[PDB]
Amino acid sequence: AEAGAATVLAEVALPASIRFQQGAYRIHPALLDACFQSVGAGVQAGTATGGLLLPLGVRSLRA
Amino acid sequence: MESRVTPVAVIGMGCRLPGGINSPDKLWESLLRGDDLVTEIPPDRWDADDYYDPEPGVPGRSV
Repeated sequence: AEAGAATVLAEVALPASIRFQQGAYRIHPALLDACFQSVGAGVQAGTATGGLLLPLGVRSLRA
Repeated sequence: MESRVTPVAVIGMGCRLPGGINSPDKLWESLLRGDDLVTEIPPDRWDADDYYDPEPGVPGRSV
């Protein structure tokens, strides 16, 4: 939304080489990780300017 | 002679075609009415949504 936007969205899809795998998961792990990668955009590109972040889990998950 | 091959006459035909067409007269009526016989893939055949993909050239999926 802006340079201080607290919400972002992305267009996400499996690659063609893997798209066929969608029939064996509730959520394809690659797609979910890509959704996680969307967080890398953050409020700013400088969010966590140094080092790498890794997820530690979520409070709740609703499929 | 004027035709090197002996001329051949069609004395009858039969046909079973989509859209309930099982007689040549039915085909003629459908053609005059400008009707279409293409439909979505019936589910009992297979899951069309399972294999459908609008992206060209995606392996394992149809367009």
